[PDB]
Amino acid sequence: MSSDGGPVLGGVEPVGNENDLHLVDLARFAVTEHNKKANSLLEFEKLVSVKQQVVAGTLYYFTIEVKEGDAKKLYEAKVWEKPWMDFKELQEFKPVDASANA
Repeated sequence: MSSDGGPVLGGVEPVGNENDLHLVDLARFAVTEHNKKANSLLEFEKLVSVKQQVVAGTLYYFTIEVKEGDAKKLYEAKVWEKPWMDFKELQEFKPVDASANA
């Protein structure tokens, strides 16, 4: 006995458990989509975790790791899907190699 209101009450929530086929789909999708317009470049190894943010839709910060060429690191796969209209579109899945501040 325990239930009241949706399992949502905030934003930026940590998650993971590849057990969620959907979650992985996003990360695995990124590498794919990317390999499409990039004719491939790296080799996805697996998924570490994934977050979720609420805004103009449904955002998820996937933190997977892939071995690029002769290297290995983690790429932040960010996807934006919409249930109200069952949609989705890869935003970018990379460790974001850039440093700035203003």
